[PDB]
Amino acid sequence: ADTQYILPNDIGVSSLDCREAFRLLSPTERLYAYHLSRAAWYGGLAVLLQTSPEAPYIYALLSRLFRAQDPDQLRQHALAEGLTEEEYQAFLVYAAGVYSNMGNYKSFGDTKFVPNLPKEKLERVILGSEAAQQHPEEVRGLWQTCGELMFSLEPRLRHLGLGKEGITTYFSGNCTMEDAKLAQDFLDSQNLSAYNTRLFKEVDGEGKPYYEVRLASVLGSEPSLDSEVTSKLKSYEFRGSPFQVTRGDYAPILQKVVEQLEKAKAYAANSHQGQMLAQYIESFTQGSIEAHKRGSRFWIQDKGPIVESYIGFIESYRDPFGSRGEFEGFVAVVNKAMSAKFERLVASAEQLLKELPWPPTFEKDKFLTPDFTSLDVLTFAGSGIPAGINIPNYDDLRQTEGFKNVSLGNVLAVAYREKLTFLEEDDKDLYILWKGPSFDVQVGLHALLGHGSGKLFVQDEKGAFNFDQETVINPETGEQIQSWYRSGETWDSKFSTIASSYEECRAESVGLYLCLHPQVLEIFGFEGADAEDVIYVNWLNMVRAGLLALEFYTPEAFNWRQAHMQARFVILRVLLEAGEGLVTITPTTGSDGRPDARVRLDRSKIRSVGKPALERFLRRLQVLKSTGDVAGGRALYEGYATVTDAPPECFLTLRDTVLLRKESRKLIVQPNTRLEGSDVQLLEYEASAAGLIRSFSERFPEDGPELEEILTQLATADARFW
Amino acid sequence: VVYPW
Repeated sequence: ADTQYILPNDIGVSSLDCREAFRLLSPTERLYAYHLSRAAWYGGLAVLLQTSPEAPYIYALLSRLFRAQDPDQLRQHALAEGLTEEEYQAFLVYAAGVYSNMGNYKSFGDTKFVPNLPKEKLERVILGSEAAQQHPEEVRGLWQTCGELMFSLEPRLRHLGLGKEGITTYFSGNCTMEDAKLAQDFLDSQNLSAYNTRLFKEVDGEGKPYYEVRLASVLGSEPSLDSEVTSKLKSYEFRGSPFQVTRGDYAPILQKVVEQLEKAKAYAANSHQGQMLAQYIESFTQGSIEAHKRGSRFWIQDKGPIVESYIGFIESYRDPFGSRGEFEGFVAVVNKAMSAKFERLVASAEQLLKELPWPPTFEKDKFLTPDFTSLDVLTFAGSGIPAGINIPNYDDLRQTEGFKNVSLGNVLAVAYREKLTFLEEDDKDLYILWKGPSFDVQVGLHALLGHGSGKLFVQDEKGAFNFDQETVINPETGEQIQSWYRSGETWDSKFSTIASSYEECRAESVGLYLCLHPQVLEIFGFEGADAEDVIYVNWLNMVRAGLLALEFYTPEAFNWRQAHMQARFVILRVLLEAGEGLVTITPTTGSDGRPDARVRLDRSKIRSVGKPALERFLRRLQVLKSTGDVAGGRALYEGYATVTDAPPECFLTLRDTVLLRKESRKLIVQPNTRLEGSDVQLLEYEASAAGLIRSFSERFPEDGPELEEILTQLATADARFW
Repeated sequence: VVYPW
């Protein structure tokens, strides 16, 4: 666990490749990508504030440091100061790792990381630097501030979480889960969306806590403009404890953002963008979520756009509670050639939903061709760059009108035999061959029928429903539905901690399930000597992932650090339970002599045993999701998600091997867009920590020290919570 | 909602 918290100097780095796709765009489309890229870039910094207390200061310090001297320039100083190269290089790694993750905690696994190097040396490198001979006040006023927490390994700072265990800036420092829950119910009572809000608890002389629910908006509480949020800014009372709904969270940043978006408007290919954008403006201005909802609908009402875009507080993964969303944004061009091979899958999508283990009344009421694309990414702001996504994240819309499916094409081209660990010399062959092609399948299904399926049972205001009660029955029980989602209630608001992992698990499982279908393979051009292989490598990869997931599980807190990995582990356990020698984990020994493991998946037993385990599973998951049954959902999940040393596996003992063979993910550098006035051009870098540093130091040529200054301030304001 | 690489 020494290296759990550091980034190896040899970490792989790749540059997102988009040129052609950016070229084909005529100037109008171009700028219409441009300003969105810049807005996204502007807003993505708030992730520093949403990640760690010391993050913003770090970003400022780094940006300045490299602004004064680039990697090659600062190198000479670093080395001259007595640093061996292998040290400085590790520093560069740490900076790039803070840039890509928009913080000092990994977007994947939510674990802290520090520069690998003696502190006393970096003190030198930073102080003796050119940047410190120019503004010697700042460098010391920062280095003294964020210096330690940069390298701090103290147990409680290692992972993310509420209470004494971890660190989260979504909440104040004194908040426990109890608070997230209380304030949660309080949010659903007034039906406030938890996405854009943060909870800050405070205490007076007597031990009575008061709660500040803050919203992210450009305009803090002041004489209002007469919007929704207007009437919503006031004091409330909840169960012997006070509540206050306020706004103005990360204001100036969103100033910049709304700017760039409005600059985006006039270039819109149709009314849809030009308006939905404005809606986003409203949302990031008033702090009104509904405003984002509207533009979220418009965004699907728009189809087949040359340039695809989106932004907001969206994915809820990194909230210890699981409600509040992490800000992001993206602008990417739609590739045509690879999209048709998806649109196909959309055309025949209708049928498949009815192949799911639950009756048509347990599934969404109509259907759609919401969209499925292949996007070459230009700008993706925030902590990470997903392979594919299904949004907007509002379920209600998913059933009523629709959603969208997004397969990013050029991220793939980036991520692709001794590192094949926990496989066999066969296998890995098939793995190398079919991993890439199958990837598209698993993603298409995950996105389309993963979250595309399912239906929520909600109680509308009046005692009526969104469905017909007397005709609906639970196949597991046989009774008539006794549970549902009532007004203001939502997936995250109920399942919370599990909601993300649970849902993801469902999606992936449907992935395998339908991956077993001849049709889908015919869509991806797989059959005969082909249709085997791909399927196999897919399932095999799923079980293997189930094994690797151990790394992201914290036994001491009995807590999982990720939704996807945890879900994968769960699926693995289900398969294991199916038994019949279909799956095996063997405590082998690697050629190096150290410990090791080999995952053994009998392929012949796939349909005879595994499938049943699956559709039973899916059946249960769905069933509990429709009625929104948390008791059964958890009991069924946290049981499956439990990690112990019981044989004939001993996951507690395996986890160590998983950590020894552990991998550290690579970094994806991103290109910029420079404004020439009447023209715009693209700025690309090398694939390396250095290149990425160069990408970030050039990211904000105009306001860079201004933005740095902001982050510094916005941090200093809330410094009293941690 | 995200499916990672």
